Amino acid sequence: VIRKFTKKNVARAKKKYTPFSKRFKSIAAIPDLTSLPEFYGNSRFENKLKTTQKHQIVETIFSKVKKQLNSSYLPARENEFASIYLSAYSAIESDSATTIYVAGTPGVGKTLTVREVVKELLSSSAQREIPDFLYVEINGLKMVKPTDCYETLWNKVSGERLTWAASMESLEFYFKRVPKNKKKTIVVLLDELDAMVTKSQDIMYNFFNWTTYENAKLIVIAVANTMDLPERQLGNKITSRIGFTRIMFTGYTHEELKNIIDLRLKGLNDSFFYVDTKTGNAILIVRKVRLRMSADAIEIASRKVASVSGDARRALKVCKRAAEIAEKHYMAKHGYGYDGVQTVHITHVMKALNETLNSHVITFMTRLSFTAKLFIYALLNLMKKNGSQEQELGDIVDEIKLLIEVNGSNKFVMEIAKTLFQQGSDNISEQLRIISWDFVLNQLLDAGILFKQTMKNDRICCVKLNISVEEAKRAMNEDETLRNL
Amino acid sequence: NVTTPEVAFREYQTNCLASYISADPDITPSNLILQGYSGTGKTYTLKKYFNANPNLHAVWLEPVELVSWKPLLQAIARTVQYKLKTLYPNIPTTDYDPLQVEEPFLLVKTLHNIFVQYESLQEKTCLFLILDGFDSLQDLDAALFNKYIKLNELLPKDSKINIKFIYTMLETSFLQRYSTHCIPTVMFPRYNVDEVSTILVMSRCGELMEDSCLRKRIIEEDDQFQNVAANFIHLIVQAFHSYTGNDIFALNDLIDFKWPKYVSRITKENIFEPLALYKSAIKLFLSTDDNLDLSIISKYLLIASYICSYLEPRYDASIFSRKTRIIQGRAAYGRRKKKEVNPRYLQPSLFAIERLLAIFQAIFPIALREESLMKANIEVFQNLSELHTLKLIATTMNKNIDYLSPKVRWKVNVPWEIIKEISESVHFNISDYFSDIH
Amino acid sequence: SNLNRHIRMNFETFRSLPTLKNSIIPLVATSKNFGSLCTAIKSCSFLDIYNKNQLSNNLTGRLQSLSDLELAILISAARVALRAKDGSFNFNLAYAEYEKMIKAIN
DNA sequence: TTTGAAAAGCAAGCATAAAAGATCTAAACATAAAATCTGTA
Ligand SMILES: Nc1ncnc2c1ncn2[C@@H]1O[C@H](COP(=O)(O)OP(=O)(O)OP(=O)(O)O)[C@@H](O)[C@H]1O
Ligand SMILES: Nc1ncnc2c1ncn2[C@@H]1O[C@H](COP(=O)(O)OP(=O)(O)OP(=O)(O)O)[C@@H](O)[C@H]1O
Ligand SMILES: [Mg+2]
Ligand SMILES: [Mg+2]
Repeated sequence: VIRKFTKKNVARAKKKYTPFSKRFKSIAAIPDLTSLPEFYGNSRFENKLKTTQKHQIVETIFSKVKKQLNSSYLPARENEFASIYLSAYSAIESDSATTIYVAGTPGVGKTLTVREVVKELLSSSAQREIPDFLYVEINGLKMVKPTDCYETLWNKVSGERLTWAASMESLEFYFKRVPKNKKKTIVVLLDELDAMVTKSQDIMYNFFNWTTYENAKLIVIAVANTMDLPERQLGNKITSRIGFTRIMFTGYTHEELKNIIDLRLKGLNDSFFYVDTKTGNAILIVRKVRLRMSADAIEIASRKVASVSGDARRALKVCKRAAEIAEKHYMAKHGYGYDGVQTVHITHVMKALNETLNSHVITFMTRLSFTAKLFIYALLNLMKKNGSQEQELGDIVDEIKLLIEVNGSNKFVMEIAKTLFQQGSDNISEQLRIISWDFVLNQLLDAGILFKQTMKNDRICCVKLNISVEEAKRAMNEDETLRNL
Repeated sequence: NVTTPEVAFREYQTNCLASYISADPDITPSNLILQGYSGTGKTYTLKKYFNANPNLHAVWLEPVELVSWKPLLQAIARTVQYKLKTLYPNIPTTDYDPLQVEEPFLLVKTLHNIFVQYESLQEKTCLFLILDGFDSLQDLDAALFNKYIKLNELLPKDSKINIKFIYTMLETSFLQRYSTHCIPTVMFPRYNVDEVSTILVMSRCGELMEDSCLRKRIIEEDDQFQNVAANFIHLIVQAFHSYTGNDIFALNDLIDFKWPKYVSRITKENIFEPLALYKSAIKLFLSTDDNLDLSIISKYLLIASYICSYLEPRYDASIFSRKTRIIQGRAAYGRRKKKEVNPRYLQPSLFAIERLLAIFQAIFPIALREESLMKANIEVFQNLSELHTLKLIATTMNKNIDYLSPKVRWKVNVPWEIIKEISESVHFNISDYFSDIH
Repeated sequence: SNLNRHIRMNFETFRSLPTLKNSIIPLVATSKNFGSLCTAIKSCSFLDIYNKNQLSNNLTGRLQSLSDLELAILISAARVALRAKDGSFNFNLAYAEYEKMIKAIN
């Protein structure tokens, strides 16, 4: 039979379709699910990235600082920790179902605090003072489909693999109908909650409505990026079910950021290493070299990061970048390779803070060819003349031609005009566009300096500056020929 | 080490093709563009180059036959696999299906799987994939050519099969969209009239001297026949170069249409005399000759539609009114001035149905119980419905049209040369209605 | 020298070494012997032919490929478009301008 | 036979209706692998 089209790359997973409501013939037929060999959590890829180390790498004096300042390795979050821990501990011990809403800006320790809470709760459950529970982590930005959370959570509960709809009625049956004595408490971290927001808002309603069921024993800890998300994007039902209590994670102050960086720099700052002068490898306790990172540098970086974001990721990255600048200068000075006091100074911290601030756009426009600068000058002249933010390309052509033909008496124009309109050549006729006109137009379009509308007539097509006008003016009058005229 | 063939007026292009296309993948660009307008000899020069170098492995694709991007990808996979099967028949291969390529990523995967099973070859080779007419794709966007530019970077570097792309383009502006990629481009400018005439003579005199009408004519009534065919081609060129431009195809069509009529006027006096033969058949050189029932109600409704579209409603009562007034009242005065611009040159205006029926009743050809004016019965509306179905008249909307809405307006959809011949078939004086307005 | 002139021209127009390489490659590849290569690299006469070919299909070269009737129709459409407010025209107005222009020539 | 004067005409101004189309979205039409059902052996 001849097909009208073919699907030759269909990949379908082995997911059954029958939900949990039809496993057993009755409510009384369900056993205690905590004793089943597949329920409640009862990797093979870690050896694939193993190789044979046949070299000896050199770890220098600043290597331990850069490795230790990473995000992989709880001082300033102790009230939020106490709130989340006490609510979750009361919900576990009473066999209740509870929503905990946590919101905040990036890098302020939300995921870290919730993970530390569930580690202390699992340790407390290991001492047999609260009942045992299953911890499920669902990240909305780590899902392909938003409904895959239905796939994930049920797979964490039962060990079955079903399609998302059947998983959704399975979770509904499990949370409402199964009694508490046959169940185990489940703590779910929903992280990046906004990523799980759809048009129907069914996932939001289901996940927060299961926390209103008497038999559920479900604790949902939802992490948001804003506090006004349930009012702005969600309905009144979901906003009512989330609750009035909402824990806000403020951005870190510079005392808190300094405490975080000093906590990572305990045992390394004001310490001595044994450093080989032949290769460069350094050992924590041949020369005895003292390593310092100054507290004034850390406080400058902490104050800047705390005013801009209050982000622990940025504070740690600025400190690591300063140490890498110092370590690059160190390897340049001593000639070390990749096989008495060394200090991360305040100047490295200022360089790390200024390298994301130095405005390469003006430098890029300064280092362009004469035709691109002439294009930008003509466009700026038209914006000065007729006062419009969008200029037609034919007007730019005509005003470039006027700029060449009026200030001819400039010696540079007498040098450049034959190049511009004939490419320095007899037997090439005079050209309506300049040489490399489309080249510099496409080059300024690639950089994001220009916006061009989508028209097929090249003369009436409009061009707008996407960058600010003042930086284009200062780049243009940096040029000695264009500022002369 | 490559052979440069002789093409009559494409010597620079053939030298550039010798510079860029070689069997060594190190000194060959990944992408090469041949840009020129239609009938500039891009395909001819590429065929003569690849025929004179038989050791070069070329695959030819016409994107015009593929129309969309997905059949282009599948055609690339199919044709590369078939050419590599034909080229090295003693290499065992898994036959990957072309129809499993639905993404450019899947083309990259399939080309990887095809090229990874030819590593037993001793030398690095080129495979020249020629997309003859890339911008002649019917569903083309601005983002498609970028994928083909960057395609070679996703294939392995140490492969024995290194695919090379040769592109043919027509329009300059499409090529100008990708100027910053710095792809090597050879341009084929349009010929002038002398090279067009030389190409036409050297490509068509052999076919003209052996055509059956001339062979029947010379027995009914080689070098001299070659001169006759060449003189005919030169006469066609000087008669119709202003009409055709420097188009080889249009002049070829004119030569085909006018050669047997030229042969039929050859006598024993005209054969050795070019001016006498030209005077016998001068009417073939004065006109290009490029060329190949409706109801009375529908004709008069078309005339009324044309009047409604190209005349203002305010001056209707000054033109069609003829009834004796029982009640006192002045009629329309008419227009004072004459228009500077002919309204028939511009777009037609939009009118209502009741105005069209009024003017149709005013212009339709003709006691106590007669009522000789024709009223709008079923047949008038039925002919109007056919008139819209044929789009001799049109509306503002064409899809899901509401015929009965008062907001829907109507316009005429025929030019003046059609409505003039229609009005000549019914002896209506339509030019009287436009002689005194502009 | 002619190389320094072409490099200066590239520096002032394209400022691109791939653009220069795309012209230098067929200068090297079209040489038959060493003396021809040295003459080519001194004169740089191939670079002018290359630059003429890279501009052969723009507006100027396409205008130079036009016939006399094609030029007449394009001129008539251009002056009708100049006299228009939005720059718009059609075939009818362009032909009217063409026939007035031919009658005023004849 | 004049007269003139209210009806008709023309152009500028400007608010607004509408044509064209850019962008999108639902609905019919279409295919397909895995699971589930089902009628016997
Ligand atoms: N109080 C803290 N003490 C120590 N390190 C911290 C602290 N807060 C944050 N960090 C560091 O910052 C990293 C990023 O923090 P975390 O992942 O908790 O951020 P987040 O607020 O969840 O951000 P996002 O919204 O981007 O997910 C942590 O992994 C850790 O390295
Ligand atoms: N230099 C030439 N010498 C001889 N014949 C030529 C030459 N150039 C073109 N022709 C003839 O004119 C025909 C049209 O040329 P060709 O098909 O190569 O044009 P093209 O530029 O590829 O066109 P298109 O873009 O329309 O496909 C050729 O098939 C050939 O018969
Ligand atoms: Mg987080
Ligand atoms: Mg062709």
